[PDB]
Amino acid sequence: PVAARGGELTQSTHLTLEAATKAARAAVEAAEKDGRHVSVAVVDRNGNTLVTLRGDGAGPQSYESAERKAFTAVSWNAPTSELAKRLAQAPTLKDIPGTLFLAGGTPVTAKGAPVAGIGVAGAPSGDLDEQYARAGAAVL
Amino acid sequence: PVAARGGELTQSTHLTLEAATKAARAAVEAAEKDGRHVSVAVVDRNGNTLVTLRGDGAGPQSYESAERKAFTAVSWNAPTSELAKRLAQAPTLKDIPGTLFLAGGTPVTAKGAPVAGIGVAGAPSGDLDEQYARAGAAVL
Amino acid sequence: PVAARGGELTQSTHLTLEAATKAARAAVEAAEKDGRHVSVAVVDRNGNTLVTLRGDGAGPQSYESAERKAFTAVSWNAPTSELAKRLAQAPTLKDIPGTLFLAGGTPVTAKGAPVAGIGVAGAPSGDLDEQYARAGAAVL
Amino acid sequence: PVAARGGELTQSTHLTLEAATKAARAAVEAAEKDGRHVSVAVVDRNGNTLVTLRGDGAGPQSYESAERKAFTAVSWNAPTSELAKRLAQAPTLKDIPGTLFLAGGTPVTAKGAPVAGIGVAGAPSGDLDEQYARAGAAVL
Amino acid sequence: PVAARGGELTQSTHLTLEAATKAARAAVEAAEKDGRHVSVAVVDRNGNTLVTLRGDGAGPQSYESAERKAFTAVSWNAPTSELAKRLAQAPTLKDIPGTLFLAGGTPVTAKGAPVAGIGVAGAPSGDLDEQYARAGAAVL
Amino acid sequence: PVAARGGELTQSTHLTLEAATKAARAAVEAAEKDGRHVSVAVVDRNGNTLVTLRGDGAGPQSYESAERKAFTAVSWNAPTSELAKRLAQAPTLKDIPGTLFLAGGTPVTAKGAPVAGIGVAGAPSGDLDEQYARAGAAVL
Amino acid sequence: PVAARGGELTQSTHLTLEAATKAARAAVEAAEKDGRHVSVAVVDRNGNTLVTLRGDGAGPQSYESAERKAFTAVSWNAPTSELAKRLAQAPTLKDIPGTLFLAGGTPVTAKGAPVAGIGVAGAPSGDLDEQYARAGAAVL
Amino acid sequence: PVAARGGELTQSTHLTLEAATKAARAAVEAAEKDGRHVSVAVVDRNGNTLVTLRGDGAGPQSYESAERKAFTAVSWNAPTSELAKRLAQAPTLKDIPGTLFLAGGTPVTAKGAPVAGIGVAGAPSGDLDEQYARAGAAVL
Ligand SMILES: [Fe+3]
Ligand SMILES: [Fe+3]
Ligand SMILES: [Fe+3]
Ligand SMILES: [Fe+3]
Ligand SMILES: [Fe+3]
Ligand SMILES: [Fe+3]
Ligand SMILES: [Fe+3]
Ligand SMILES: [Fe+3]
Ligand SMILES: [Fe+3]
Ligand SMILES: [Fe+3]
Repeated sequence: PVAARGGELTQSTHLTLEAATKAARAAVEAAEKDGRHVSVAVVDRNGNTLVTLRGDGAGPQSYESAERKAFTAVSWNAPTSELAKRLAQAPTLKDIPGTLFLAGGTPVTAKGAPVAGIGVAGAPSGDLDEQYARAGAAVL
Repeated sequence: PVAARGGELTQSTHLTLEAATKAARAAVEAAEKDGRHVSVAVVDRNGNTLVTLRGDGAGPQSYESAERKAFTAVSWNAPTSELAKRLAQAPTLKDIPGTLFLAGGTPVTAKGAPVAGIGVAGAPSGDLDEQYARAGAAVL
Repeated sequence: PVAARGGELTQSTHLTLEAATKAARAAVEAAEKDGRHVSVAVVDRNGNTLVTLRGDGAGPQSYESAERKAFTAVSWNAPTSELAKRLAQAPTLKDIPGTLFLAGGTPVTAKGAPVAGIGVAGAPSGDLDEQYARAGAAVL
Repeated sequence: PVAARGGELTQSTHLTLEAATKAARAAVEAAEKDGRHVSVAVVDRNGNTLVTLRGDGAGPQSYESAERKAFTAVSWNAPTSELAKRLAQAPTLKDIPGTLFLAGGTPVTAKGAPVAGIGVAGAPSGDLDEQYARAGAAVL
Repeated sequence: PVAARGGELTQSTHLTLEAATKAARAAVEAAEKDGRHVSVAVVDRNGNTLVTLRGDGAGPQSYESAERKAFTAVSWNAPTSELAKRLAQAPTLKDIPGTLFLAGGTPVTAKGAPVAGIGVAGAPSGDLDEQYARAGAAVL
Repeated sequence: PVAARGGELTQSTHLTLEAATKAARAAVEAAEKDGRHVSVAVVDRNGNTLVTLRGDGAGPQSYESAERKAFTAVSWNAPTSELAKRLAQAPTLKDIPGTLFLAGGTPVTAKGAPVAGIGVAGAPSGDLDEQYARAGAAVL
Repeated sequence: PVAARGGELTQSTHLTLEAATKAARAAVEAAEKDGRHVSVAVVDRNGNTLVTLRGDGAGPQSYESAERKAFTAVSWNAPTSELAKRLAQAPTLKDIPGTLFLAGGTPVTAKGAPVAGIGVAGAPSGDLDEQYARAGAAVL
Repeated sequence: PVAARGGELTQSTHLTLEAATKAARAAVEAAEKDGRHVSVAVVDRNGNTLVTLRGDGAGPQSYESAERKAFTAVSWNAPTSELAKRLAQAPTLKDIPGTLFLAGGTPVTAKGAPVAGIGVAGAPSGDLDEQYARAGAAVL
């Protein structure tokens, strides 16, 4: 390996696995408290899934749904509930690969920049999903 | 967005787009000097493609080949020529998704840790591909 | 293998292959009685296909259509005819991977919880598809 | 929904999300103690991923590698280190979709039957990966 | 091999390769006469592509577009121009895998039953595409 | 629709859904008699899956394995146990998409020509899988 | 190899890698001047990606978005901002594989015929993306 | 559209659709003369399929097999029978995406450079497949 240096290098910021896990677990716990069955994903700004947790009894569609919501939230640094509303004036946003413009994903930032998204799916409504996503973010 | 802080955060190091582009271009130029027609990819340690360049006249198999070689080199922090030899004692390494254990990818490090791979494909041999990959890394 | 125990374990409920097959066959028979040509799928709540049957003369689009309808019905524990109507107020539900919000899938429960979906496709209308799906469920 | 009953129903056994998470976390912790950077997956016998955790600094190939190892271990109820050796007399086992016959996955049972696999990838050898997988299973 | 017999067997009807080729070529020729650049596909009722022809200068999106139109036409035994209009009252028809509800595919029958679809893409409008598809069918 | 006629048409022969189902069920029953847990697929010579049945307790890898074995057997009109042995002198046969050169698939013919393959997976050996596949074919 | 000749041959025109790279780099530079973080792709009329550049800090959805926009622009020889408006009277255009009908892709021609598309994604609006795409084309 | 000029442009050479079709048809005819049932593909050096023809009675694996052989032959400008032999000293060549290192593909050149590959599959041996591929090339 050549070693790069130095004006050739840049840094990015991430949740640690420990922090992403804590947040994911908090979202599951919040759903469980309410008798809901959800899957939860935490996705890095660099578009990698860091944590997934499939709740007991969660619907089989919820796992990928949670992942895509998280990816979508971190991509636009916005809750997916709000992003869904953007489809009114830009309906083809939802044609972008890997996205899901449906309430339940919320971003997490560091220094004003998005670093992760937390996505939840499996509750009876996207708005409830997003409540639990926010509960996961809240522990950070 | 919740803002994370701070023991909850970690940093990683990357080539800038400028540096990845310079390296990719150098690999193409080295092949072109020799009358070779190659594709070149630079892939981050976080497994994202940063740059691709498809050489004039490069075979159609070369584009994905270059990408996979780069990914493989950065995953193991080793030239793919050497990694290919590991298949003698661990033949199922090559079953790992997204990999290509074939000469032509080389890693680039920062602070001793892998940060990118440069992959080249399209020359008459993997060893020549890897020569041009090293020529790209050499400018960093 | 470590053996897990015991507060660490939970149970889920499923149709037996025998029951899923009986239901699938009944849906085909109901379509055949009417001179219709359908494919039928039974999909578990855990999102696995348990049975598929491709009717003689069924259109080539019907096989995957039936599978996706079944998956969709068991995911929301609701007939897909009704789920399709939810798209009026949540249009991006249909962006969830693996789903098909089109009449012809119906859920089957045990103890109040969804355990399988039966999906039918290939009839001249989704409503007819769903008639045959219900005929399959009816034998359980 | 028709409600099924009763000779038409069967039960299966699973790790709870709580147990799968505890095991995954233990595998990560064991790797971290040794200064290793791994991804960990827990996959149910019904072939669904229940938990994934991407270690800080883990190679980008490790995430899918861990998932596939877990799936492979639970499919044959055997450590993937041993399964790899079966390729000597059945070399096309590795052509089965979704599999990875490479040390690092280990099964977990309940009542003598496989219920989950734990897969680890990212250490310098499959044998080390499998050490950490066993450390995760050990807490169950 | 066991040999099946006989109440266990059924027959289906197909275009010969010779006939499918003649039709595809006629569609290309009709487009070429008009200075249009199209791709053409003939897809069997059993959902297999029998012939593809990529016109000189045809857009890169046209090849798969033609295939999907042909598949869609033979699946519903109707021109895709008409099928597109069905989306007004069944908008999720277009979520069925492998389909394209866009003018340019037309069915071919034998004994009243659909046996193939011919699909064309690459002209300035779907209606023109479908003109050339009909020109291909017309030689049968 | 243009109607084709007549030197433009050819016929092919198939198992009826009824026959394919009978055979699949017989293979499952033979495995169940022995306390084995298998998936079974019947695939037409035209490469379409006609029937799948997932046995109670069958490993999650078995479903696709059974499908691919059936496809492979009907493609070469030979048991996959024998086809696997061909890899000695043509090792890249197994690189052909959709194939699985592993004991457990067996062909069924009509008029000397292959019309279907029956594939079984999930038993402790491919040879046992193929025993149950033959038991399914035997009822035809 | 047989050598073809000569009425059997035709020529097509392309951007050189050098030109495609210059254009891609100009689009990135234009975004960077404005403090925007984008990915840029140049896609040939024959539907191959020639260059990709992932901007520092660009969202993870931007890379594929840029590629698809470029492909879409070169397929119809029109800016994707305008193509998006065509969805009003042909809504299923967007069902064509590989496309993205969202502002940010612009075509480049030679002799009146499209030879490449330049696509940009990652800015706060498609219209801004398309500004930077035009800035890349402008250097040619 | 910006119009590019001129040191920014390069040309490539291709078979016309007419020539590719003539060659494909000749390969089918040669197989048919011998009572063989094959699929045939012609793939451009730029990696696009130009023509496919599925022979009456051809195995379902033959269609993709023919396509991949053609792609492989044009990528290395060599018959796939010879390329297969290269696997002895570079066994991971076959891990390159989209390839099939199995006799039956042959290249076609213009001005010494590869412009297309013709691939055939479905005969009882790769060597016979390649005979028919050569018969198709021979008419050019
Ligand atoms: Fe509730
Ligand atoms: Fe040379
Ligand atoms: Fe091998
Ligand atoms: Fe009818
Ligand atoms: Fe829509
Ligand atoms: Fe170490
Ligand atoms: Fe025109
Ligand atoms: Fe046993
Ligand atoms: Fe801004
Ligand atoms: Fe013969």
